[PDB]
Amino acid sequence: RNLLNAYAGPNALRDYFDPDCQPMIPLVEIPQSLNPFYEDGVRIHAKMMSMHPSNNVKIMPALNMLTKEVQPEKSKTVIEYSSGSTVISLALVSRINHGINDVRAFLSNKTSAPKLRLMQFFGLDVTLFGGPSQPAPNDERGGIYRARMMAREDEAILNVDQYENDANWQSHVKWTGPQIHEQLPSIRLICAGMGTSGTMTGLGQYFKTAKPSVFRLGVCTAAGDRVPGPRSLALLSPVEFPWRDSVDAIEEVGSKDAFTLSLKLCREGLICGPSSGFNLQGLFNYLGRLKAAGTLSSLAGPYGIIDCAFICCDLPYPYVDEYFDKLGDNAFHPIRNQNLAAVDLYRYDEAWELEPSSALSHFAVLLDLRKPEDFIMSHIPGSYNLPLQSSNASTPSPFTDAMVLEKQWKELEATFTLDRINAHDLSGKDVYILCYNGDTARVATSVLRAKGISASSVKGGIAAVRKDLPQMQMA
Amino acid sequence: RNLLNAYAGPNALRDYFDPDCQPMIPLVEIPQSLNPFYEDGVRIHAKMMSMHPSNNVKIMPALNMLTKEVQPEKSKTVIEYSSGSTVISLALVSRINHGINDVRAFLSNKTSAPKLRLMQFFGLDVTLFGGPSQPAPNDERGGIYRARMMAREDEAILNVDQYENDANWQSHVKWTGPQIHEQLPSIRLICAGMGTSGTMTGLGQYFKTAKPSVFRLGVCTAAGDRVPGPRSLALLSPVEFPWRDSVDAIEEVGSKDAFTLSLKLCREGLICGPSSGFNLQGLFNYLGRLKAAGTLSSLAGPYGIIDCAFICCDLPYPYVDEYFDKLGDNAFHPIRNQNLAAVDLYRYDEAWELEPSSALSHFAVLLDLRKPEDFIMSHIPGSYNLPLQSSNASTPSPFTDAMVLEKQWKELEATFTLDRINAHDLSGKDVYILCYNGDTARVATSVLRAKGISASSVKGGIAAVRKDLPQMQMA
Amino acid sequence: IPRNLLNAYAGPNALRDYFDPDCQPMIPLVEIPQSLNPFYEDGVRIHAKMMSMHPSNNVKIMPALNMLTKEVQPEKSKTVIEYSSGSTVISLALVSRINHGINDVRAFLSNKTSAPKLRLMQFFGLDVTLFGGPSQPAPNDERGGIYRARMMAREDEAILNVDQYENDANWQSHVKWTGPQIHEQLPSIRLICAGMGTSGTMTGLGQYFKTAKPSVFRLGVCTAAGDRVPGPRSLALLSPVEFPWRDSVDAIEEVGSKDAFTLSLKLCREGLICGPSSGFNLQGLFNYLGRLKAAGTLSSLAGPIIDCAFICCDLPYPYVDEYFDKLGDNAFHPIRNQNLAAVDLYRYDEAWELEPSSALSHFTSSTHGVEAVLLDLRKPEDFIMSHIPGSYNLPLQSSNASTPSPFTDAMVLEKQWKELEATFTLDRINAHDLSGKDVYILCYNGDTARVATSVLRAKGISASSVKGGIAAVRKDLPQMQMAE
Amino acid sequence: IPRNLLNAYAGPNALRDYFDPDCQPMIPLVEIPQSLNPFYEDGVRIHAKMMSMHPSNNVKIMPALNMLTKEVQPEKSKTVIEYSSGSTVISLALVSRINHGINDVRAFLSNKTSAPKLRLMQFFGLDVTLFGGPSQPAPNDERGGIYRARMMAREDEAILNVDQYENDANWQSHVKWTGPQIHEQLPSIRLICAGMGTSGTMTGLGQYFKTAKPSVFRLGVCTAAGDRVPGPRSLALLSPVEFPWRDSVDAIEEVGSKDAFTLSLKLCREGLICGPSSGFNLQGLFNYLGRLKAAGTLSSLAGPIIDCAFICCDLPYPYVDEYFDKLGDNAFHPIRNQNLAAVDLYRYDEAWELEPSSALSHFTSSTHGVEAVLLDLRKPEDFIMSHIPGSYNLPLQSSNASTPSPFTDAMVLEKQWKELEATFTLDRINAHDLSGKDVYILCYNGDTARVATSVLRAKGISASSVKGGIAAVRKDLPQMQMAE
Repeated sequence: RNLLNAYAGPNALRDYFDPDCQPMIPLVEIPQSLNPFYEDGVRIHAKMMSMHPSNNVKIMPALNMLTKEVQPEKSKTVIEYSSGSTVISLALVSRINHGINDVRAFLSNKTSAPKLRLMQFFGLDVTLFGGPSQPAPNDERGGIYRARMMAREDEAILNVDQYENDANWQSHVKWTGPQIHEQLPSIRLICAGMGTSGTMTGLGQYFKTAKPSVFRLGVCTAAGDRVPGPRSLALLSPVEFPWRDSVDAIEEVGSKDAFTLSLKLCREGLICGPSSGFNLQGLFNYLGRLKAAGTLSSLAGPYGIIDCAFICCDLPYPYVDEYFDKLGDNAFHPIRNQNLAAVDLYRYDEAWELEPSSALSHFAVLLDLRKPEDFIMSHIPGSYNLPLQSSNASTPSPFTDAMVLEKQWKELEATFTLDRINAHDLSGKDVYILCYNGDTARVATSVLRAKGISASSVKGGIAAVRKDLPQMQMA
Repeated sequence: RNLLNAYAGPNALRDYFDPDCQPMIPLVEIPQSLNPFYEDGVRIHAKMMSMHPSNNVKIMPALNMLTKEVQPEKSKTVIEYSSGSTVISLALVSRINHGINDVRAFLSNKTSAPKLRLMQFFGLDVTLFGGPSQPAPNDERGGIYRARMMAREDEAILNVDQYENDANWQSHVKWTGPQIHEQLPSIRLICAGMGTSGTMTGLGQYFKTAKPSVFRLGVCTAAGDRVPGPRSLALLSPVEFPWRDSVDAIEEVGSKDAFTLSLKLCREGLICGPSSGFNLQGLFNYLGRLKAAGTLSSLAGPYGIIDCAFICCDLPYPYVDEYFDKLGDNAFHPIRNQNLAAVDLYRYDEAWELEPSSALSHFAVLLDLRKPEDFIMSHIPGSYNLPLQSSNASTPSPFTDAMVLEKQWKELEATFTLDRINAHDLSGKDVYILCYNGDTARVATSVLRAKGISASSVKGGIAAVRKDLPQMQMA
Repeated sequence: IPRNLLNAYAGPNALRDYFDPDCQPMIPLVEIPQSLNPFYEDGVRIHAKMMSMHPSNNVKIMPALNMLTKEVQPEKSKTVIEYSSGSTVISLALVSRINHGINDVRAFLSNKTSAPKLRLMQFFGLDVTLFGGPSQPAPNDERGGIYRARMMAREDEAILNVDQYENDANWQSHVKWTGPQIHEQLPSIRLICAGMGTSGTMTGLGQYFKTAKPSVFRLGVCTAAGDRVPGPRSLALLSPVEFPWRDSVDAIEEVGSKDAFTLSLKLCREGLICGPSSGFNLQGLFNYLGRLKAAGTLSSLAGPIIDCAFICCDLPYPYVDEYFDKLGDNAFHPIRNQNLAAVDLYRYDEAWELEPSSALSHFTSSTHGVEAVLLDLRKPEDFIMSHIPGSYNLPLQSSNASTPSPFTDAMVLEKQWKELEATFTLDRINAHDLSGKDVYILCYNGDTARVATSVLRAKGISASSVKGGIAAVRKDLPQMQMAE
Repeated sequence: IPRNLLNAYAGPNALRDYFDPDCQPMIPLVEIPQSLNPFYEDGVRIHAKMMSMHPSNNVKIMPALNMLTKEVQPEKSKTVIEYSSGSTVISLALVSRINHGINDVRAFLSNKTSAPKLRLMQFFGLDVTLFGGPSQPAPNDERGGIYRARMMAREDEAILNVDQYENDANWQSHVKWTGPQIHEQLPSIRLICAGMGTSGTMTGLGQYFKTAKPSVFRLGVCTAAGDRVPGPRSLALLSPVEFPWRDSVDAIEEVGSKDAFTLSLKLCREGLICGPSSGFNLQGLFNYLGRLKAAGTLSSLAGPIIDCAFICCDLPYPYVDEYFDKLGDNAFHPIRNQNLAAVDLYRYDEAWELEPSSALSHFTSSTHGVEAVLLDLRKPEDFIMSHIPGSYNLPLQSSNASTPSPFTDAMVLEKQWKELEATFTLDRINAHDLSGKDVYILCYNGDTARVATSVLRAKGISASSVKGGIAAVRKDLPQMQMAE
């Protein structure tokens, strides 16, 4: 393995993605505050497959299937139906290891728009498919069957078919398994959610021979629910992988618990996606079933601790919006001064704000935003008055009160229409804004600059020019 | 260092985030196809700070500043103004290392909504601030000044102040520097974009003493432009860090090139955010300036190769929408069958589709969606006819043609109104749908189930019942 | 002097004589009933001069006739231009063609004139030009339309502007016709009342009665300062005019618009069809009589009874919408079946309703697939039990076996017509290929089937209903008969 | 026999005698001009019976009078109910109160009756009930309103339904009045023409003239199958009625609606103000005369000239909007300044325009901060050069020193009024604290300042303008004088 984690040469990217060459995928024990069975002697370790450079667990099937199925100088296009993770990993490995840039992605039409934009981001050619979002591999109307049929014709087209290619689950027998066993020699239970079942079958078949005492717990999505990644128990019946020989028990977990635990994991420091909390909740449901039955101590080793390892599949960033939909507004701190998110949209440049000596030197027109009676009493000679209802002498600063910033910016935007700008002939000349303290003036310069007017504000407003330049006659 | 990358015990998360305990942050040489100076003997290596478990470069200042500034049993709240990355890293370290769950985030009101939702995701208390999105630390109206002033009162409130705390740039002297030098002993040039300038100052001050021959290149945002992370040269004038002694040259890069190079890096396998392409473009601009001047060979070592290292700061996932706004629709493959993204929104369950023997056994009402003249000629006795304009005998399958799926699902949704459902008394009984081939029927069962009707389809439609059940009289 | 005793006008000058106030019968004068005269017990009799009963329907025909007769130059005048509120220039257009053969009549109006009233000018063939600024400008306001109209007739020798606001022939027409008619129609007159807009009507009545029977009281009426009613004007806007109206009135009353429309509404329902300025004139008379009665000097107007005459200026038909805006829901009976006003919008033909034997014969004569279809709107289970072979079942939740006729219950017709419109979308019409075929509608009720024909016919579908529901064709259905 | 020679009606029965066709002058008969008679050269004279000139304004007053006189039972009849298209039940309400003191008149109408016509029934005090189904149902259609109205009078002893569709007193009223009047008004009559809705008018004219002068041709007019005009009906819907209309007509013409409105529009502009069914009747006469003239048998109608009389049924005022929908842009003069119809919506008072010395004295008398403000609408640089001390500068791009008066250019008024409305938002009104103060407007032009006063006054701001622009106050500004 690369001890320095430094990769150079013409094959740096190849070795960087190589599971045997890179450091082993991190295995981190979760904190005690998140483990409700800690006092019972249960230790839960998270295999952060999201910490692979590809950021998803699908890089192991993708690496193994492409190495096995691709034909040199005979494969020019890769097609695959996926829920997102596999086709991203295929897109990267096809270019890094096989020099193939034509990767076509088949996804359900009901997949979220952020998930869809992420597919285009990685250079994928996406085709949407109606009907079931998770079609059976033998459904002739689903993308899995269509991708496999498009690969039989045009021999350059390759469909590795993650749903029924043995190289899928064999990748976890080759890498994911032999890492957890060495990282956790005292492992008593391995847990993984089943999408294609490749992860769980690989882990289950490996631990079937290596340390047969390890309990193998699979997690499926509850009937009628949906979690990105795994599938329901009904959708796992037709699959031909030996998952029935790779599991010792099955748990069913819903989507609300999955997103809840995923959120709890990310704030602890283990940044992982919804299916990771899905897998952890499945482990919680089984551990509580033995504790309720009093048989939890049967999984313990010579020392009373029970070492459990569960898979964390990907990062939660593409799913962040789904958390707010599935979970309530609780467990999310509301945004303070939320109204500002749509009422101060334009940029501010510190070069627009000038000292009174610098502004009056150029004098080009000068605009005064104070009240008309305050303007009559005293103002800079030669300046135009343009009052505002939201701004008087006693008005608090815009940047100290969220509402008056909402009022002043709106009134400034509504005041500087195309007719009023030409009414003062502001177009094509340097405009200087004057205020009481300069804060309203700086908000005004952010409105005018976005409209093409070369506006500038005087820091301190009329209060600064009187003290900095006492000799200038107000009149 | 943890050779196995396995972390157990009560301090597993602490050691997992520890830069000295974890494996060194990966340093990967970029492919030749992305290096336009490869033939000139230039080798560019990417320091993937995004590969830290916190996924951003700000974990080094956050770790170092919190260790230095926090007071045990005296600090209960952490407040900080940031562009996003720092306050995420502060939120995690405050809980992992200091048991502080009250972290308040000050951000500009003009930061994108996905970036804002990510702040709430990590458990942050966000306050929006108007005015400049990147305020000067001495701007009394900006969040940097306000956070520092709120920390002087209520001594439990802590503001580490990344913009003027020396522990910021010192963190990269302690970790980021001593890793790149060991990972790349032949390094000739180090490159980093300057936001708080902590990364570049740390790298510049370290290489100032360790291997003084290394050229130190800083990158700033072009005037008037904006890149998430770095700042402009104008905003770096007032900062008190010794960045002017840590750089040997300055480059200015715009936002379009930043997002373009970041996109090119992600598809190569180096998944990093916009500021990473921003830093790489700065290196390209300086290398091309020496090649145009013919002085590029002055940076070469004994062997003709020039080893350059540049920082990759974070992941591009929170910025994915900004790529489509900044970059054109080119370099993005358009979504095929895009119309399906809003015209087949409801789920399909394989249990709803039944064989003809299973459906006619229950018979509860039976619905036939064929044309009325096709229904008159032959239909299942006892069934109601409900024709559709978008479906006749010659109509292609919905799942084979995107437009007819758009037509049939719409007509089905428009047909099964509340009045028509009660007109056929479909409420409270098992409804079975009949079609020509069963495809339109399965689209109909996805419309009715979402409306509360326990609908089911017959696979093969009327064509299957006649062959599977020949003895049933049609009439 | 002699008037048409047959009210029959023939020859080439039939139109000229028909509009002549000397040829035609006198403008009718009618005593209002006691139910509208609150002072009838006090001995006052109030008579209405129905100027609206002239062939032109407005009081403005008298000055239009007199001004044009005076100002027009035959063989030389070819264009008439006048600024008015609406009634004057209509009367000018009629007279310009009838008496002078002039068709180029241009109307200068305010830009704030209501859209219904603007179309009425176009209806009578007027050339309307809108003028910004005050709708009722002073005659010397050089911005207003009164001044420019007077200058365009000065600038050109062929353009004529009679100027109703400054021409003496305006009020002189009432000294010639309206006054003498009322005097002869009511010799015992003791008070004459009229509103003042141009003041022409009141100045004429006041100047004539000043010498002819000087004992008659002359009572003008002006609109209150805040109000405005069509026709007259307020006292403020009566200051610039040069007509001797102050010498024509003995007192002036101010009346609001609500009282004007209210009383004008009460006059039409009595049989005296007249517009808002008519109730405006009568209200001024009521106010002066009431103030005089409360003070006890009501006997001062009498001779030995008090006969009062007031002017009714035009018809209310152009103003109908204004009555509902200015008056309340009271004195207006609400619509009994208001909901039906937007739920049966389409027509019926009676020929669409066919006898059962006739309809079923047409459906069977034509081919069932290509030429004609039959729609059965009953429940699906009833349709399965018995139906006409070859018909399509389109059930409606609105109709049942016990549902009464939709034309006997307003809500049933509303619900049935709504569902019929909601079910017969163009997608469903094409789904059954109803386009271009003869459609026959069978239902439980049969009256519901007629509603279906109206809905289907309005879209282009040649639909027909079977008279009587499923009951009329029970003799033709053996399956239905055997289930009894 | 004797008619009111003074057209003056007094006493307690003034309304009764005013509506009496025997007391009042005969309904006028007027020969249409040659410009409207295409066969005038052939020796035909066409006369219009202006039934619209009755005090009720519609032909339906004759059957309403006769039916109620026959059917009403004094001291016993207290409610009148009738299904009609609109004109009949209005005439019933007037007669029910005038002749019988009955105010409970309920009108059964179709739900498809236009909203303007529905308000006209409420205007005359009718109780309107809408009926779904066919708007013109057969009298024996038990769903329609004709049948239920006839049964409600059968069910109750106090409810009366005269039933214009089946009562002989309908057509008998024209044997009594309309026929004899036309016969005496036109003794040489050789053809009588009228449309058929209830067929009462034509049956009456046809039955009377059948015995009185049997040589007169009787020509009915029906609406074409596809068209419909208010009043008459098509031949198809004339089948169920029991009136002897076939024995009353010698020929029947069919006329479309477009020709009806077109000819009716040509009759009003000639001075014969009449509605669409009147041009409908005249078009049927033109068609029969033209067909007869082309065949060469036009001389067959003559005696030794051909005198033809046709019925004019009502006034066009309720139908004005329909004319623009059915007719084209031709024969309608367009509005000259159409753009101004929505860009100067508010009024002016003339008192708002003050002389320069008067306005500046008011502004200086009151306190400048609390009581009054002055707005200067000139350019900012001109305001800086010279202005009234204490005034606020609100420049307008629309106005300049050389810009003409907005009331002399329609686009200038449009732009200036738009910007004035666009600049004087309630934010700007509060920003200058204009609320509750006397506002004085100074501008380059002064006429532009009046537009500002109209805009400001309509919102609640007590604004006034200085007569004359900056030129009228140049003598009061020393700085301006010294810059010359």
